[PDB]
Amino acid sequence: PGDDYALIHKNILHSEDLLKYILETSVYPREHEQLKGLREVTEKHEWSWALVAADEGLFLSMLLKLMNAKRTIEIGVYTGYSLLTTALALPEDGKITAIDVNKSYFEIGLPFIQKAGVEHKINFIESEALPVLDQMLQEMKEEDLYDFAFVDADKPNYANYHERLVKLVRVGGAIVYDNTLWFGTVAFPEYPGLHPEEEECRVSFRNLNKLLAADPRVEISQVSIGDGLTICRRLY
Amino acid sequence: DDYALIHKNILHSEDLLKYILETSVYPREHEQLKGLREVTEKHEWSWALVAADEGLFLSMLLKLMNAKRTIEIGVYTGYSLLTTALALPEDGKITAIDVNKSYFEIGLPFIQKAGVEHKINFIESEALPVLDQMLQEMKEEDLYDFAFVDADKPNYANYHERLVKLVRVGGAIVYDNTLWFGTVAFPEYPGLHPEEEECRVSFRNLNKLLAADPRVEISQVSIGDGLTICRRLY
Ligand SMILES: Nc1ncnc2c1ncn2[C@@H]1O[C@H](CSCC[C@H](N)C(=O)O)[C@@H](O)[C@H]1O
Ligand SMILES: Nc1ncnc2c1ncn2[C@@H]1O[C@H](CSCC[C@H](N)C(=O)O)[C@@H](O)[C@H]1O
Ligand SMILES: O=Cc1ccc(O)c(O)c1
Ligand SMILES: [Mg+2]
Ligand SMILES: [Mg+2]
Repeated sequence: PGDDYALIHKNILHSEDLLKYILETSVYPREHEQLKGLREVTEKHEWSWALVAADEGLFLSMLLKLMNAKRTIEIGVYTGYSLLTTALALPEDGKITAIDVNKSYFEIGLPFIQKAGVEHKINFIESEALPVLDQMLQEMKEEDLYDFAFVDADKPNYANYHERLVKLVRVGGAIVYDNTLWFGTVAFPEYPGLHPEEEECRVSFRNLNKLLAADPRVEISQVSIGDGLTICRRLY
Repeated sequence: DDYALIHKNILHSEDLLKYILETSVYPREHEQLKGLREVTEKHEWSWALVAADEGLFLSMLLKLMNAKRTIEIGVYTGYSLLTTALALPEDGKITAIDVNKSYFEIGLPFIQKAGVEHKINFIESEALPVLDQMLQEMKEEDLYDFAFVDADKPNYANYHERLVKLVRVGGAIVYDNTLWFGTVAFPEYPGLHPEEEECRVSFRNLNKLLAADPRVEISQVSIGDGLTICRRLY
């Protein structure tokens, strides 16, 4: 027991005009027609602010092709914007493992994924990600390690996902954690006016960011795009 | 000191940027990069220095694409160049171009102490004639994997025409300062230095050009002063 959240309308850029400039100039003209349709129906959804930023989407797509990723895993699908972004970026024989507790969210965006003709690349698993990742390491052979991992699910579990993913991602592969700036609230020891769960995610991200910055197993780079993201490259 | 944008940033608070640098940048910054950054921040043109969080991002992009052969346009004291040389493998080679060697020799002691001076071939010249003669001598086997453009902003579109033939297919061209301190979001911006206003107009034109260029895919990233990654399609 015991719209409720304060971090929906706050962004990390100085100006609403600047963010709208990037979207109107650099994103929307380059957005796939099915990504546009998926984003538009998601914007009407009850959890629409969890939708990944559209400029962050194009950045993830650029990362995937520049590193020639072929096998990826996504944790946190929602309506599937970043998933469809990933699928459109990979080669036609690319494969994605998509994990989410709620497949009903996934089926909101699946028609757009189907019309985009990339559903065949996606293996959706309806479950909590942690048992799926633990079952993977039992069956994970080094020849089939993932090239790329996008983490965008339950925020407080990121550090737990990290311990599994640096063994499920190949050496030199990338793990991308979304929301590592958490609307800017991570820059302060305390932040008043937060919903209890928004406060836990703030504390969890402040701990995760120090963890990733000290983890010798990876090289990192925190990027102030969207709600922030941290790119991790496995060293060993 | 007569420029109106030196104290502007694109993030909403100085505290957020400071948090990123102290949490996720400085503990990962090479000792010679910190030394080069600290002596550059007292130079008279210190606001041209690339942001440290952006440098760590360029290094991540180089390693993820396994770049071997890159070119840098706009060296200054060599923070991005040293960042690039430290990211490339031992046999990596960089072509670094800058009209001013006086700036490069400030960072050269740090580059040598890092042990990566052998990767760098510095050319003191205007970049445009260097690129044009490269088009005359280049063989397809010698194409660059990665290009970082950070020099005179009004010439970015001219550099683009050369670079989409000098970087390999699937290679990356990254343009710095494409958000230009937030000024590009506005058709008119008051009180800018004449050179600052020239770059706002030039960047507003460059951003629409790149976004409509079928030769490349793009991603404009709101890091530092904004950068645009370009991936060559053909
Ligand atoms: N423990 C868990 N395991 C797997 N998924 C979870 C989870 N807890 C929450 N999630 C899911 O993570 C998602 C976060 S929203 C993710 C946004 C999406 N990647 C996009 O591109 O827009 C939600 O759909 C939620 O259902
Ligand atoms: N036409 C031109 N051709 C080549 N270099 C030029 C140029 N016009 C200006 N430059 C150089 O481009 C540099 C831009 S400052 C670049 C910053 C640097 N990349 C860093 O990491 O900090 C200046 O040093 C300037 O000397
Ligand atoms: O659940 C709230 C939420 C808000 C923003 C996000 O980016 C996200 O992944 C989740
Ligand atoms: Mg997210
Ligand atoms: Mg610059």
